Amino acid sequence: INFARMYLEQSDFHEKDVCVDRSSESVTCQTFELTLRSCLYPHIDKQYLD
Amino acid sequence: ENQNVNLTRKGSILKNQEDTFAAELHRLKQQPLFSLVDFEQVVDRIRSTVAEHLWKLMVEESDLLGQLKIIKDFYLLGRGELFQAFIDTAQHMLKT
Repeated sequence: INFARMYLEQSDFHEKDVCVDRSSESVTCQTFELTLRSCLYPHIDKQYLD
Repeated sequence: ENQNVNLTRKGSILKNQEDTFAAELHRLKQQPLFSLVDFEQVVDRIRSTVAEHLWKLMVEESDLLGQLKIIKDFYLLGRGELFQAFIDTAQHMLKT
């Protein structure tokens, strides 16, 4: 394990997004306040209620 | 919307067809020329759906018939004998 970590695990360390783009469905995208109310506010209200 | 503000979260008259009308509006946006005819057709379809749901709400949910019966009895003096007795009792008060 020690030699693996120092040499082999050292060698094999090739261990090298919210698309908020309205462009796709701008006509279908809710208003910023409407989008907030429908995605965040309902969840916030649910947590508050619980 | 104003009624759903006071009424419990009763969904849109168009419910899932609201998105369908949104898609129609997107098609209108995709139309190269603005046609008043097609826009009016879509508006009338949405209007008709909303009007049918509103009529259902008015008659079943808002009991238009009960209110009309009340209006007949009171506003139209449907309880004519009742208003007659009321007049008979109140005549001395209302003569002055």
